[PDB]
Amino acid sequence: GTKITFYEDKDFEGRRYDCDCDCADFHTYLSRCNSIKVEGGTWAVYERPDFAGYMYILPEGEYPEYERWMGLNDRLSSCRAVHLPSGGEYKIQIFEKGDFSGEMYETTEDCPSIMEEFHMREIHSCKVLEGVWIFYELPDYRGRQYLLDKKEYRKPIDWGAASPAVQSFRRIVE
Amino acid sequence: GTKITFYEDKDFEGRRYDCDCDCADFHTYLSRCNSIKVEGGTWAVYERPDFAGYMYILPEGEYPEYERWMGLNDRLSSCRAVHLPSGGEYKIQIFEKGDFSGEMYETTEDCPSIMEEFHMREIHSCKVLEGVWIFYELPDYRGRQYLLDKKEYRKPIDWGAASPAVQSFRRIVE
Repeated sequence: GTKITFYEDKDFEGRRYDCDCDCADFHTYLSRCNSIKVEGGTWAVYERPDFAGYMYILPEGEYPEYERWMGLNDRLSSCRAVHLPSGGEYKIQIFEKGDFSGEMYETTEDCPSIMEEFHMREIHSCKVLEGVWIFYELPDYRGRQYLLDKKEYRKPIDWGAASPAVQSFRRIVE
Repeated sequence: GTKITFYEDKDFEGRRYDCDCDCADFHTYLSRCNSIKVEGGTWAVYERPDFAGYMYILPEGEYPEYERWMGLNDRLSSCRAVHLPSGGEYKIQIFEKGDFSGEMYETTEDCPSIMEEFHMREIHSCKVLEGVWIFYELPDYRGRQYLLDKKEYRKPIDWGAASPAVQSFRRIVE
C-alpha cells in the first residue's frame, strides 16, 4: 500500500530505485540520491545502511532537491516505513536526566521550544506512551531529526544522538 | 530481506504470487493457495483481506499442502511479516477474566496445557510484556491459532477470537 522512490539527480532525473517496504541497504543500487518521491504514508530514510547515520522523516509528497527534507548530503542507503498506531492517542514523558530521572513533564502537544515551555535545555531520557514522535535538535522543528517509535529511551544514544541536544518535538500525523 | 511465496496447486505447482512486505489483499491475483514457501523469517497469513478471518503462523520453510500449516481450506488473501524484537526477553501475563481481572499468572515459558499448569479452562484478557506469542485453541499447540504482537488484550476478541478458547501458548523464536 506504500512505496518510496529515490532518484540520483535533481528534479526526478536519472536512475531510480523503488522500495515498498523496509529496505535495509540499497547503496549498491544507487551511488547517490538527490530526489525523492513518496506516494503513500510516511518514511524515514537513513544515510548509511542498517538504519544508521543521519535520518530524515519524509511524509507523502515530492522532494525535488535534497534540501527539501533538510538533508545535508546526497548520501542515503536505507529507509524504513513508519507504521502509525490506530487510536489517535499521542502521549510522551520527557525527563531532565538519564534513566527516567529528574523533573518529568507529560504532554500530548507539539512543543516548538522546550526551553520556554519546560525550562530544559537538554533531555536525557524519554518514555513514549502513545503514538510516534520526532525529536528535533533546534527549536521550531529545525536541525537534526530523530525518530521515536514507542517503547522506552534511557539515554540519548538510544534514539540516535551523541549529545542530548533536543529543543523541539512534535507528533507524526497523516 | 524476507519474502513469502504462494502457489495455487499442491507441491509448488500452478500460478505464483510473491510478497516481500505486508500484503493486505491479493485475492485478485490468486484464486486459491495450496502451497507456501517462506524465505527467511516468520509470516502470518490470513484467510480474508485486511488481516481478518482465520490466521496461521508459518516460519521459514516449505509447505507443500495446506495441512502442513494446519490450514482448513485453500483460501488465503493477506499476510503480514512478524517482526521479532532483538531483546531475547519473552514475558506474558494471563488473566482469568476480562479487563485484566481475576486470578493472574506470569510466565516466560511455553505452556502446552493451561488447564494442568494454571488450572484455567479459559483466558479472557492478556498483557504481553516482552516478545511475541501465539495462542492455540487446543493443548499441545494444535487447533486454531492467534498472533499476539501487541501489549494489551482486554477481551478475547482483541486477539481475534469469538470464544475465550485458549488452552496452550508458546513464543515465536527464530
